[PDB]
Formats: sequence, C-alpha cells, structure tokens
Amino acid sequence: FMVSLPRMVYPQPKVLTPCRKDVLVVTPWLAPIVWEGTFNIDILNEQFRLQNTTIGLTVFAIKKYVAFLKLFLETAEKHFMVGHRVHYYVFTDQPAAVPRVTLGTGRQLSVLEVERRFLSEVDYLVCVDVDMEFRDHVGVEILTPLFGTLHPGFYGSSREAFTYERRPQSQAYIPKDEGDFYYLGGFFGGSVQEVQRLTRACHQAMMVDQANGIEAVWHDESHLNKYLLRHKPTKVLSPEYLWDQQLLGWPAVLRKLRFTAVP
Ligand SMILES: O=c1ccn([C@@H]2O[C@H](COP(=O)(O)OP(=O)(O)O)[C@@H](O)[C@H]2O)c(=O)[nH]1
Ligand SMILES: [Cl-]
Ligand SMILES: [Hg+2]
Ligand SMILES: [Hg+2]
Ligand SMILES: [Hg+2]
Ligand SMILES: [Hg+2]
Ligand SMILES: [Hg+2]
Ligand SMILES: [Mn+2]
Repeated sequence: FMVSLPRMVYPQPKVLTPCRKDVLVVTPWLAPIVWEGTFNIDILNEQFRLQNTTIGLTVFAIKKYVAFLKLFLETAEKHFMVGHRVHYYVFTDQPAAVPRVTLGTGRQLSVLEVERRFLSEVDYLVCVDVDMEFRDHVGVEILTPLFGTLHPGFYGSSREAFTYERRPQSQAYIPKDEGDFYYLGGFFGGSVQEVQRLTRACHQAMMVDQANGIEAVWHDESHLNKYLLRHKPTKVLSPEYLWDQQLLGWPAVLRKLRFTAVP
C-alpha cells in the first residue's frame, strides 16, 4: 500500500517538449534510461521515503583493494542515497583494515569476512566496484526491480563492437546480431530478489563454463550481459553513473559525472 503524495510545487512537465533531444531516454521495452534532466528528484525522494526504503550497497575489498574503502565510503556519505536508509556491506579478507568512516544518521556498515540476511535487511541491493568515488548525486532515481549500467566505453558503439563473449561453447555467448547495450559488471542492482536471481544464474552459468574448460572473455561482466539480454532490466543507468574522466574526458552529453574510477 502506497500512501498519497503531499501537495508539491514544481514545473509542469511539457508533453510537446522532449526531455533530452541528444540521447535515448527509454529502451524498446519501455524501461527508462536515467540521464540528468529526465527526473525530478523531489518527486522520487517523496515516493521512496513514503515507503521507508532501505538500500544496501555492497562492495568487495580484497588484498590491496582495502585501500580504496576510505574514499569510497566518505564520498558515498556525501552523494549516495542521502536522506534514505543505507546499509553498507563490505566483504573483505582484512576486517581490521576497514577504515573508521563517520556515517550520517540512518546509515550503517557491516563488515563481512571472506543471502536471506539481505532479504530481511534491505529493499534494494546495489553492487559496485570499490576502486571508485562518488562525485555527484546517485539516488533513488536508480531504484527499480533490476537495473544495469551502460559501460562508458561502448555506449555509442554498434553491437558488433561490444566485447560480449563470442564463443558458442560459453554460456555467456551472444552472437553478433544480438544485444541491446553493453552493461558494466561494476554497477548493477535491483530488488534483493532480482539481484539474487541474477547472481544465482551467473554463478551456475560460470560453473558450467568451468566444467567445460572455458572462461568468458570478461568473466562476470560477460555473464551479466548475457543475463540482461535475456532478462531486460527495468531501468538502465546512463554512463553518468560510472565514468573514467582520465580515459574518456567529459563529453557534452554528460551533464554530471556521478561515480568515477580513481586514478
Ligand atoms: O577486492 C576487490 C577486487 C576487485 N574489485 C573490482 O573487480 C575488478 C576485477 O577484479 P579482478 O581481480 O578479476 O582483476 P583486477 O582487479 O586484478 O584488475 C577490479 O578491477 C575492481 O573493479 C573490487 O572492487 N574489489
Ligand atoms: Cl559488485
Ligand atoms: Hg525532461
Ligand atoms: Hg551484490
Ligand atoms: Hg557486490
Ligand atoms: Hg548470468
Ligand atoms: Hg553476473
Ligand atoms: Mn574497478
């Protein structure tokens, strides 16, 4: 049951005025593609807060990657789901090496040394790489049953150029005439149920490949792409959500650089 929104004053949407004229804002299966200018964050914040939404953010920090945790967490505190309940899950082989980061109210962090837990603790799961930093708003506009993020190096490429696994012997195989987009393995998510279904599917597919003596060209990312090809995401995040300014600069098409690789 969703309670009614309160009175709100904002610009009236204009039916005869495109949101963006430079980019695709909706997929062929009617899933929005999230770009700056397509959403009113005040309306979305209201909708998700009225549901007391809790977002889980998972990251793996093994070996030398634990060094990226401080900046990652500090910047997440300034830009990730601010105003909403957030539960960070840091999977690491060095529990004592996790930095003591100060968190805002309603936000918590759990250190797990290296699934029903997620089902009872959070509503949505967001899975990202740790060698990154938030530089701008990353909020509830991304929440949906299942979402993928456009790889910054292939958003303008033809499917032929996508680095999908091209060997038929692999479970991640995708032929040259198939494919919608090339999604990043480093930023995906959705409801706990959908995220677990995806990881369960990929885990099994990778086991089959291993038994068959084959490893997908881009590992988990290759399997992720096969999954999202066969199970269309309900939202697709633009490259604003995972960019590399050092290698790609700052194109006009990107009004904001929200989550980026650390040099
Ligand atoms: O502890 C880790 C290890 C890896 N990664 C992410 O997973 C990617 C691929 O890891 P892999 O070990 O397969 O290759 P490598 O990290 O040596 O380039 C890394 O680049 C990161 O983006 C991470 O976030 N935490
Ligand atoms: Cl991840
Ligand atoms: Hg718009
Ligand atoms: Hg995850
Ligand atoms: Hg993860
Ligand atoms: Hg998969
Ligand atoms: Hg996957
Ligand atoms: Mn990375």
